[PDB]
Amino acid sequence: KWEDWELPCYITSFLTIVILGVGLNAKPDLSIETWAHQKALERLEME
Amino acid sequence: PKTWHTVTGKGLCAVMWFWILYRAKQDG
Amino acid sequence: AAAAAAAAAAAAAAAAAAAA
Amino acid sequence: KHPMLSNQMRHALPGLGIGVAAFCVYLVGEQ
Amino acid sequence: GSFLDKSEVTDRVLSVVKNFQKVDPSKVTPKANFQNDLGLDSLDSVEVVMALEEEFGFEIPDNEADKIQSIDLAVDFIASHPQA
Amino acid sequence: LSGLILCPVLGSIILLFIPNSRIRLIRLIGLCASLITFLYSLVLWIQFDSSTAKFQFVESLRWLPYENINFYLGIDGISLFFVILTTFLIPICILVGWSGMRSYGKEYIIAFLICEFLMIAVFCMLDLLLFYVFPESVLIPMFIIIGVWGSRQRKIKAAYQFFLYTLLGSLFMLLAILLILFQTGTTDLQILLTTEFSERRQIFLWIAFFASFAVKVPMVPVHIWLPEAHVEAPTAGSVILAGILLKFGTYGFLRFSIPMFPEATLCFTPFIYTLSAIAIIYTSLTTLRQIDLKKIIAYSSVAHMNLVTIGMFSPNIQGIGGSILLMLSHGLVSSALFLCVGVLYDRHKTRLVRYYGGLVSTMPNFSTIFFSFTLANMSLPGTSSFIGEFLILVGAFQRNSLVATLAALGMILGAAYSLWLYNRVVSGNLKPDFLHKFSDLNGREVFIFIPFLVGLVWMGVYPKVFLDCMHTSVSNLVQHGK
Amino acid sequence: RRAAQKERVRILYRRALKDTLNWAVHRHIFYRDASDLREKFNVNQDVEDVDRIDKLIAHGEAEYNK
Amino acid sequence: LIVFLPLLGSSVAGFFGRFLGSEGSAIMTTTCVSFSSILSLIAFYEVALGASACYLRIAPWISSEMFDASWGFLFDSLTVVMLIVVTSISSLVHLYSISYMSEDPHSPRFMCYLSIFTFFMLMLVTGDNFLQLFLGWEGVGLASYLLIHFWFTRLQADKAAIKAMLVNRVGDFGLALGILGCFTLFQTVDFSTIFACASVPMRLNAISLICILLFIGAVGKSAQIGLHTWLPDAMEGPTPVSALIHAATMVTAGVFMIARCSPLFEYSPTALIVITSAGAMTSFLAATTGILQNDLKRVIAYSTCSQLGYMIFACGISNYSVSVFHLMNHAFFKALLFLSAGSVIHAMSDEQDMRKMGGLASSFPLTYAMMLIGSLSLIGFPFLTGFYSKDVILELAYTKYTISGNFAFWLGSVSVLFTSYYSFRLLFLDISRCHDAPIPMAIPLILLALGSNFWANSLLVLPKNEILAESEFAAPTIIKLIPILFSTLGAFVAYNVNPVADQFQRAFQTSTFCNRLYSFFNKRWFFDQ
Amino acid sequence: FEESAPDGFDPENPYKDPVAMVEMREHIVREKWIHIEKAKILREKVKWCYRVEGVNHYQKCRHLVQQYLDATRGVG
Amino acid sequence: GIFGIALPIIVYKGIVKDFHMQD
Amino acid sequence: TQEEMSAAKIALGSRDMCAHLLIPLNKCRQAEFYLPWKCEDERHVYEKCEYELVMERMLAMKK
Repeated sequence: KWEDWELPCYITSFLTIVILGVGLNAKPDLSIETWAHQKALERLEME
Repeated sequence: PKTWHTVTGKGLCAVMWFWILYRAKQDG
Repeated sequence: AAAAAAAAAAAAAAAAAAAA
Repeated sequence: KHPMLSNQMRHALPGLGIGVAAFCVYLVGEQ
Repeated sequence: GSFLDKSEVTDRVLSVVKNFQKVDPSKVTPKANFQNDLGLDSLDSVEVVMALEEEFGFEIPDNEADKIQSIDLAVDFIASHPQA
Repeated sequence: LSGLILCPVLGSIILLFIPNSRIRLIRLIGLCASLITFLYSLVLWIQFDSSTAKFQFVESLRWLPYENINFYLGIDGISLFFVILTTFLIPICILVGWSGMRSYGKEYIIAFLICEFLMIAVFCMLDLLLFYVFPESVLIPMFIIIGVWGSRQRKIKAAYQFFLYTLLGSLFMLLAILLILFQTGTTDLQILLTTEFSERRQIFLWIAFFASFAVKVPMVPVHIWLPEAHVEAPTAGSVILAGILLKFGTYGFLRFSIPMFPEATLCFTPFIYTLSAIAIIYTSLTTLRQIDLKKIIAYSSVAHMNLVTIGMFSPNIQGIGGSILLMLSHGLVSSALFLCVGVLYDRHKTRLVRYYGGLVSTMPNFSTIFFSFTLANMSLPGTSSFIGEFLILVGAFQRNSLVATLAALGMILGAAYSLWLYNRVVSGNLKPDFLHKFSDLNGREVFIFIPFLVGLVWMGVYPKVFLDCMHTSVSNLVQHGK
Repeated sequence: RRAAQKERVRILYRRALKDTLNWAVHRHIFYRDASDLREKFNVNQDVEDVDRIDKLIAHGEAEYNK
Repeated sequence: LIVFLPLLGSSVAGFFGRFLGSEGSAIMTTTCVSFSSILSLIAFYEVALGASACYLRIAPWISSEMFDASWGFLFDSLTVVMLIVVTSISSLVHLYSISYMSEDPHSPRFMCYLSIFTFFMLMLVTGDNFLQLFLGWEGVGLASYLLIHFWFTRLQADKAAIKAMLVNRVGDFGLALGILGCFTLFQTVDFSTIFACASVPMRLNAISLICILLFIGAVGKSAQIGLHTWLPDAMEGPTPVSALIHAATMVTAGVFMIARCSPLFEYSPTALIVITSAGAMTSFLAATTGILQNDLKRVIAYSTCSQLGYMIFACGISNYSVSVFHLMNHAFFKALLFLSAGSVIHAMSDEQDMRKMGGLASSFPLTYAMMLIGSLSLIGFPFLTGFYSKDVILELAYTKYTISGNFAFWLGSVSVLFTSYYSFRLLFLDISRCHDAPIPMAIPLILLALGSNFWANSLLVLPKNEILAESEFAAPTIIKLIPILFSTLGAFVAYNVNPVADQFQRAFQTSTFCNRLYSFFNKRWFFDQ
Repeated sequence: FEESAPDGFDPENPYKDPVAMVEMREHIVREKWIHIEKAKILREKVKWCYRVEGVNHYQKCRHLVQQYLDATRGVG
Repeated sequence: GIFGIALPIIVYKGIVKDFHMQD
Repeated sequence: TQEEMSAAKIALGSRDMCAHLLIPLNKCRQAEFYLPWKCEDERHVYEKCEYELVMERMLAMKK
């Protein structure tokens, strides 16, 4: 954990781990379940 | 067990006898 | 992680209100 | 060591005599 | 407690020789073996063994029982054994 | 995808102009190129829409004008995270090689021959002719990875009759691919989906694909190449083999068997059922006979992969989800165990297995992590492999649960010998003759372990982000199988 | 080996005592029976022959089976 | 978050214990050498004991597609009950460990595994639908294994424990096949109306085979006589460890499933009779072949076998609530005497002599003295047991005879003879201190002796459901007197110096001495070889 | 997440229109998930019935739960 | 025995076929 | 007494047996913290009604 003592140059890999951490959900939605709870919910409105 | 604690710790098993007495009262 | 367990307890109160 | 083996019957119940007396005192109180 | 030094194991060898079933308290010594002056056979050897077993050692293998042949070997057993 | 697709090839070729005896630069920059291709794989994941039968990021380039058998590149559903796992794992091989000198094992050569994303190609390649070229093509990179830096246990070789059969099976699939290609001009996978074949010929074509596949898949009559290929494989050659080269056969079945030949698949369901079942039974009992650790993990991998087969059969969305997620969990778990056994080799420099003893003294953190992954290779419920295998199981959804009853033995013996071998390895203060050389794990070592454990737990507690991004595609596949 | 088997012949005295005492509290009963098994293995081996001593060791093993 | 507390404790003690130091809670790190302990798990854990019934809702778990997210539990007549029982047990075992630990440097990792055991048992006792239940169910099998070999003193012990754990595994697959068939038939997770679903409708007698597969699972996770995974091994591991497995993951977790699935055994009476048959046979045979076992530690398990066969029979006789309360109280009592065993084994750790019939029952501690209380109030006397949880359902077994017609089993389905016999077989059969039960060890025994009515009276809080109409019954009331005398025989007979009938030692008529079950009923019960 | 129920023009014999044949697959599977999620919504509503009763917690909805189940047929 | 499992495996296949004949 | 007994009590209990007096019993058992000393009189009256119930049902067991 010595950023200045990069004896094998792990800084690339650690920054990659940080970018994966910021690899958020992005809230894409756009799913078959997300679209289900709208279309089949209209179907529920049909009741 | 501490000797002072041991004297009052047992309770003399009197509470167990009360349970037997209440169970006997329920019987018959 | 005692105080970290307290942070998880804050998250736990959040999730409980989410159940409440 | 040797006294504990000899008084095992006495120590089978921690206060058998005192407990019976306490139980009798409780009865003479309930009545 | 106290640690098991050499004289600590000599005390255990003495507790072993304390088995005066058919041996003399004087003819059973740290050096005066039961077969030496007290008179021992497989019966008497296993007798001193079954006496000292609970008292001293408890880490003696069943194949080398008679290998002791003395109370100094019993002091050695109570000296090296993992139990004390 | 258009530009961010060719990161490993560009990196490899532009590094080929850097011989650079002083290794530091080639290691650093190859690792950075790998990590950025993995970053673009992951942003391609984020780019995904779990709502279309179409493929997510389609691209092409004319390859032969007539009938246009071109590089059709789709990443829908399964391929999405197959290429993700590929990238996920390639920096792992690049990172298991920060060895100081790495001289005879010339570092740039292994960099250039692991940084070939023909696995990415095949998983995105969506016209089964060029798709055919790639799994068979990756054999040239695999062979050089397997022995050039691979441990030499024998005169390096593979069973010659078995190898001839393995490649013959691969080329038998090629005849089937051509028969479909000229059957109706159908170049690519979308139109090979649309088209309809003769039931009399669908079965022949299915088994013809199945030859090569069930060689790539380790089914009971032909699976011996995994143990012999691994015990000689290098530390990073096994990580790739288990990781991807086994996924090849199951993904091949998934794309070019089930939605290709629905009637033939319907007809051969019991065939693959029994095949994979008896394969799991055999590879569960075998590690009794095998004492070799690499063979042990390879046979556990055979077991898991034939579970993937016993699940891919189904029109059960849960069925094929369990299939592909057992694939992901397997590319995680068996590769993590191969990482483990490679560390265990090197730190001990011994290739007997009875010699790994007193591990809790030498490398106890390795004991912890080795359990953290052997619970997975037996699929501790809670791990990713559990979600995978149990959706494999419930794959008896519209079924009548007679092959789950053979998966019974297949998995109970598997978990049993998993625990037995984890014991046998870490058991006792069995003092070895290593001259008080403890070999505690490296910070980079626990690093390269980090991502597998992270993926494993993140799946095992939250498989949504992987079952989602998949359901639309698999369900489309199923309805075409309906 | 008829008399050099001390470590061997005298070996299962404690074993007979214990497997005997393993039925009850067996303080008095098994203690007296342990002294008795001592006397039994002591009065034995009075023969000077390998075959008879072998029969005697067979009798001892049969006893230690009980 | 109310359930995941021991999981958190385990996750922090798993790594921070060996890198944190003196205090390790939040500050004072490695001021001295670590000496870290369970202190974190205890300070975080002891709160959950305050569980009291008020509506609580659900929370996400593995959101598989066919399955559901938002897992947990909603309040009924068993949720908080099992919760408080299991957290009491786990606190018990944790304090008893920190007593019995601190000498074996695998202690931190051990107690970690202990809390992971507790957490898997939780995920069982807190799963809304049986999929989380199967998660926790193979979790507790793996946890029983991880807890078996902590002491690890002998290796061939594990070389047998592997073939043992084969049975843990096959039971977990019994459960897996069961739940697979459920979702093939049920299509759902919710336990309320699945009774209505499957109550109306391979072999095509499926649903009954489903319930019996669930039973096979509940037994294959257990360790009683022929499904015993843990008997021949578990005592080399710490005493509270065997307490945990035998109490919780042997039976309690096995039957909490079938109780959450109580309507699922309701809808098939064929299933119910198949449970009752195997339960009564297991109790009968465990208690019966439980004759002349010689040890100082394992006899508690030698009791547990029958003491739980009777109870699984109770579950199978449609008195699921009765068996549940029986199991809470039996966990209590058997844990008290497990801790008594641990106290006397710590005594063996302080000296290596058997005492002269006065010290085999007490070294003169009052803190440990409650072993007599635990045992005798367990044995099946009308103190709080006997007619309670055993003999009323045996009065039902009288009617079970009236139905089936075999006047052998339910006449002697009470095993107070055998239980009392081997109880005393344990009670009987270098100077050390008069203070041999440490305080951090004994405080648990104190509070659990304290632990010994609105559940024992079940026809009050849940009175007269549809088919849950049982208890007093059209019964002859003679069982209110008869088995008390079997109890009294088993009580006084053992007061002799020789409880065994003479000439039992050598076999009868001098046939082969292998045909006796000694080599049989210790290693997988070896019934049909 | 914006699709259309019509599948263009597909006759029963699907070889003719590969465009329309793929579209029937991609949106009839959308209808498949329509009724699958309808069964799932009715299952959450079965849990809702159970939540509401809490004292019967099997009855007053159980036949309506059979109606729920009728979203699935052919149980044999 | 190995050929036994090989044929009993297709026998379980046939059991699936008998279940298909059940409806 | 069906649509009304559906409340505060499981599915009317027994309709043919007509327990008929669980109106204050459950109120006793649940209104307070259900400590052992809730109510002895309703307890014993329900025990005696269930006692004559057991009588009835044994005499139905007769034939």
